Amino acid sequence: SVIKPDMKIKLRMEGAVNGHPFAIEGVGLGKPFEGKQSMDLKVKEGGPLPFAYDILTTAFNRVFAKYPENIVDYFKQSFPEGYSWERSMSYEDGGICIATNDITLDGDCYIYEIRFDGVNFPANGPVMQKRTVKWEPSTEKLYVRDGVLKGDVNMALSLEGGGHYRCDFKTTYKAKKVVQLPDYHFVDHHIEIKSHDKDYSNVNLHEHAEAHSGLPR
Amino acid sequence: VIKPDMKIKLRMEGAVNGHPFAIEGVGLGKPFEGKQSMDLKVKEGGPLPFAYDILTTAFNRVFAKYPENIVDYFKQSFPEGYSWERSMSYEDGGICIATNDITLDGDCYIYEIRFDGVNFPANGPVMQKRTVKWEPSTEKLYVRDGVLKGDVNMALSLEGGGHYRCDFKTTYKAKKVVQLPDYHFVDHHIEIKSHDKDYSNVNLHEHAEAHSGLP
Amino acid sequence: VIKPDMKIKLRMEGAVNGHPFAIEGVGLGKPFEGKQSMDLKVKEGGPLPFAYDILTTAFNRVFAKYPENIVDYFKQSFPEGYSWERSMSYEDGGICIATNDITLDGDCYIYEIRFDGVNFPANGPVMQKRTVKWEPSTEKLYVRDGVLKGDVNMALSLEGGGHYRCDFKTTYKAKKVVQLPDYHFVDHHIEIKSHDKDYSNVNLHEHAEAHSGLP
Amino acid sequence: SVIKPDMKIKLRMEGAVNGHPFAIEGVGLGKPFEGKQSMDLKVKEGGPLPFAYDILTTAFNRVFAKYPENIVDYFKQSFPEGYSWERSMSYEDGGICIATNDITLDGDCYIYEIRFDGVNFPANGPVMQKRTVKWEPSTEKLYVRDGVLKGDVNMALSLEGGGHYRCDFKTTYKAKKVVQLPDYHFVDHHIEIKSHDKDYSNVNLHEHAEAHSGLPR
Repeated sequence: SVIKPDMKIKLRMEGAVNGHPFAIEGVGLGKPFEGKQSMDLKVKEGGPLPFAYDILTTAFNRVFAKYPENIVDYFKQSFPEGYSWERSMSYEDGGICIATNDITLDGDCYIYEIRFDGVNFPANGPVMQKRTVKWEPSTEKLYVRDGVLKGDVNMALSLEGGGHYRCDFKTTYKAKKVVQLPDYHFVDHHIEIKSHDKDYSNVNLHEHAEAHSGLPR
Repeated sequence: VIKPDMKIKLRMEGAVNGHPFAIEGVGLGKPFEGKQSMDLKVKEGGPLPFAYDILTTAFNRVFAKYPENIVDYFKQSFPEGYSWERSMSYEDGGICIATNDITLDGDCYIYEIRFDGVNFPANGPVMQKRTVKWEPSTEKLYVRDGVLKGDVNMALSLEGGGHYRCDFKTTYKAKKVVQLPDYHFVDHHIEIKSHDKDYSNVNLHEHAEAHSGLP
Repeated sequence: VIKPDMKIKLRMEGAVNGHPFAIEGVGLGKPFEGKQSMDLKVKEGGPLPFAYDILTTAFNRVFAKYPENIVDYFKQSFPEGYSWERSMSYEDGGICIATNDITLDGDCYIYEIRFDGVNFPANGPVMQKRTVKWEPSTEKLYVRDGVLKGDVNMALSLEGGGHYRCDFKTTYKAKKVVQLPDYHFVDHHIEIKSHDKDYSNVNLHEHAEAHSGLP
Repeated sequence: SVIKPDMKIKLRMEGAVNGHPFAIEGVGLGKPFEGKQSMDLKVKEGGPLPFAYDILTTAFNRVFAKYPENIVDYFKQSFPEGYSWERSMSYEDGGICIATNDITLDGDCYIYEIRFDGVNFPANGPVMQKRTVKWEPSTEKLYVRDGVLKGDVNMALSLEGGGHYRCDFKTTYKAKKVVQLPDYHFVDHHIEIKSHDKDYSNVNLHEHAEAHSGLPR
């Protein structure tokens, strides 16, 4: 439809962590039906970021997930109008981020307007001390609630010198028009920073995602 | 630098469920009486589509009556000032976080506030504007990592009865080294004294007093 | 059926991290003064391998001084009595839940208590016995679904400084229809007044008073 | 080793929900390497259960999960000594259960001693009103913490007449001897009540579970 095998992405994120503001812009491309995407991100304000870049990366579109034909695709159906999402990310040490993304479509380019805010990260914690390595792969659980789509996922950051730092995501996705609602399902994800410069002013980010129905029977 | 009568000026920028807004306010308070009041005007995003009550505690613990026997982290922090960060986790999964950077210009406190909220259910009391007021509360304050924490069980009274619970966790950070208090309490009571129909204009009042709980 | 001096008898059975134990206790209290005390003996599973403090608030809100202007859900509930259920969620992921079924025999309250806790980290303050005492607290009470709820931000003082936070959520259920109170508070202060080396024997005291917060 | 392709199971659970005590016994069999098991459960005390049987079912052994050779199997290694687990199950309406299981091995029979306790379930909620249909399939996230094994999972109960009732599990698994510790990994699960009589005094329960490493790259 309005969706093509190769799509472009443009974004601006504005935000703050522990009261310190920053802004990031990004350009990328993705393959909606392969569930793969990548982009280049540049910090424009507030650099160099004094916190772990990893907390931001999942804020940078479930349109980029490979949906089998037997699972309703809330996201691909929502276009050209698009959809928005809201997310809380609650870290096990009391750090908490919340983010929004309003996703629109211009030609073959998705446009993100993102807001990201985080508070209560301990000064000596892995986020403020930049001790994170990457997010582990994950499996998001998606279900309908109040006529919109919810997605929850147990996330974990691998830490420098071993161990994990846990975060629970609760996302609400809201199509901008009426679409068919899916049954309970899953999306496996794996997000990776493929490259970055020393202070993360420049980051090349990649994600691979595939929908499924879990173990049979 | 702390006078019995002080002025207040603030600007809040924020968003609730992705919907941006901005509010400015002017007020006065009596730091030693633990009382303050202000007038707030919505400047952008009005008429606000969510319960104004969720915003009100974001609109300064310097306005709390501290007894002599309890260290006052807040009054000590001036003229440099202090900042706070707050999570406000509601029982239905709605969640707000806010920050306030507080500085002092003459006899006027200046607030720069950011407020963000997500995951409020469309049929919940916040988006449906079914709140009446916050109940009075007692905040529990304790030192952690060289800064001051304050946690409080909050409750909104609901139209036609019952309550809607919210857990506050605040971190307060003096901009200079100050003496740190022992575990203590602050009783609060915040009230919208008047407002126009869609809350474009709101007169807000708070009264707060520190104590050490049961002997 | 409520006398100025009342007796108490209890048995608690429980487990912490899969390790079972049992404790019995005898005491006396003054319902109208909001004071009580008791002596507790570990009968099984001793010496307890976890901080005794996590148990103590499980060991009756009838022992709270209620002003005339606040409905007393608890004193009304007798002679039939009431039960409570409680979750106690600690900041490091440790979590306890407890129940108490309270009946009255003559001038003696009888408690049947179940206490269970899991997920306490081996190097955390509970398994390492690094707690000193609970701080005083203010519980917030409100009606929900025709029964009484009580939530409280609790904190344990830690050996060598700092605090370890726990969130209590309690549901109280009268065994007969009683008049329901308006939103209110109960201040608390619980203290182990004495104990032997491994807490096989503990003398415990609590003082509690209801109020309506800042006017 | 001490583990065979076909193993037996015996259990006793004692517990309480909202202060009301009950007890359940069970006999079953499982295939550790196929990640499949089934059992028959009988309520012995406190019947007929006045709450949704579904809240109990996951308390009724990760030995019954198919582990690939490239993922360390904490559970199979822990025998013959065995291991224990502790679990909190936090429901979105404030209901909360916690359970323990001490698992030992006698011959070719696992023996469970289970404790289950739940409180704060609303009188008009799906648990006390018995409005649950089944658990959805799930993906548990497993990671090492403090030299033992953690497993967290986003769970959901399908509800009578549509929608879902969410529960977050946090489990700690503790081998009774030193074993090799795994890297971060996943276990897909699907638990099902295959049959039951009217008041659930008798229940035939089945689970299928398989370990994996999530999306590649």
